[PDB]
Amino acid sequence: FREMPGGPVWRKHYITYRINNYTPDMNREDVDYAIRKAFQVWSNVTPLKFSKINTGMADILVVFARGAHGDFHAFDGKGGILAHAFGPGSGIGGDAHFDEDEFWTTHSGGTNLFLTAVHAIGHSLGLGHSSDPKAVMFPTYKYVDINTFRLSADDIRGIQSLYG
Ligand SMILES: [Ca+2]
Ligand SMILES: [Ca+2]
Ligand SMILES: [Ca+2]
Ligand SMILES: [Zn+2]
Ligand SMILES: [Zn+2]
Repeated sequence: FREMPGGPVWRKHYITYRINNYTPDMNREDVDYAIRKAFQVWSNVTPLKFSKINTGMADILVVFARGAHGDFHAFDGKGGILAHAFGPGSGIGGDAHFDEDEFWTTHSGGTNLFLTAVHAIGHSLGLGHSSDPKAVMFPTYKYVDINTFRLSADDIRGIQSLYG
């Protein structure tokens, strides 16, 4: 079931992301480093196109917030809900939100922003959840070297099932 319940996906090859705010847990460089790589893992598995912006119209709006921040979701700070984003949304759709309470970093320590970023955008695109024990869509999170980190068959199968 590597895909949202239906067909919320925009079904377009034009996407973008805009980081509303930056967390003190990551570095100005690490933020763009982990992100650029995140989108480079999905834009390579689909004939789509992703772009970065700080003052434009992006699909995946990244906003690091803590607990309840006006999203009817109310995070859980340290541990728990690492992050949550949308998909079939306009202007503010696919808005990815990361729990600031968490320790986002570029190493195996804190919650690697890179990995979390990749899967974060997936939801903003309109992807669902996979049952693969190694699928990014999986609700489970785990650190992994970017050199070894790759979208599982389920992820690539789903992402392409709506874009391919
Ligand atoms: Ca959390
Ligand atoms: Ca948006
Ligand atoms: Ca923090
Ligand atoms: Zn939120
Ligand atoms: Zn997920």
